[PDB]
Amino acid sequence: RGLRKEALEELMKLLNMKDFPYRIEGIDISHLQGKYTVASLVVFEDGFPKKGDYRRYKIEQDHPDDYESIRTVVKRRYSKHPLPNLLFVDGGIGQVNAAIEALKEIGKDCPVVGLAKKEETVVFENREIHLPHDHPVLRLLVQIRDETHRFAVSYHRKRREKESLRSVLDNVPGIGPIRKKKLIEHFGSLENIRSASLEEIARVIGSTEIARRVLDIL
Ligand SMILES: [Mn+2]
Ligand SMILES: [Mn+2]
Repeated sequence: RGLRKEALEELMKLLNMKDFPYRIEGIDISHLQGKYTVASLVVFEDGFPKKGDYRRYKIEQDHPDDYESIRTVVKRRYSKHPLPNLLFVDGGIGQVNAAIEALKEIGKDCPVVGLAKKEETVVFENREIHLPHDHPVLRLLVQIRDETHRFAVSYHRKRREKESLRSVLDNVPGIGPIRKKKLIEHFGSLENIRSASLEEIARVIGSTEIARRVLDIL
């Protein structure tokens, strides 16, 4: 279910865009403490996700610095790729102006729009725009935000699924680390292990007795 053409036209009007927002690129900045910030970039082409074109950028740093992270990704990405019709940033006035300053710095020009993180406030050209809750343009920006969040969050469902599975396996009395790891590597997640027969789980670890305790905990 895409961004409605009518709402895209209303966005164009709200932002005083010359061109229709045919290509919209959206950025989320998320930080892993003591490791790096991951920027996730989504792409909409006439209101539908263009999943092949989705990208991430990593900024190595122990502590977050979201405005610097945005500045870095704008510069890295748009020194190689063409500008879209519109850039969306998951954040407020600070994150938007960071994107704009970075674009100036590389001699490029593209409209940038944000939605403030807490409220559903639209941010554009150093101003907040407070639309009514049901306003079509707000609903459209929330959709972009929801997809940008979904893609950001997928950066490790795998390692999170495995951690979640382990968390549950830790409640199985007397399984021990080696068999625990065997189950995690074979199944990968709770969804998979919960789909499995007693006989499969028992084959993975070499013990039906323990496999029964696994099923008990699930
Ligand atoms: Mn169309
Ligand atoms: Mn988010």
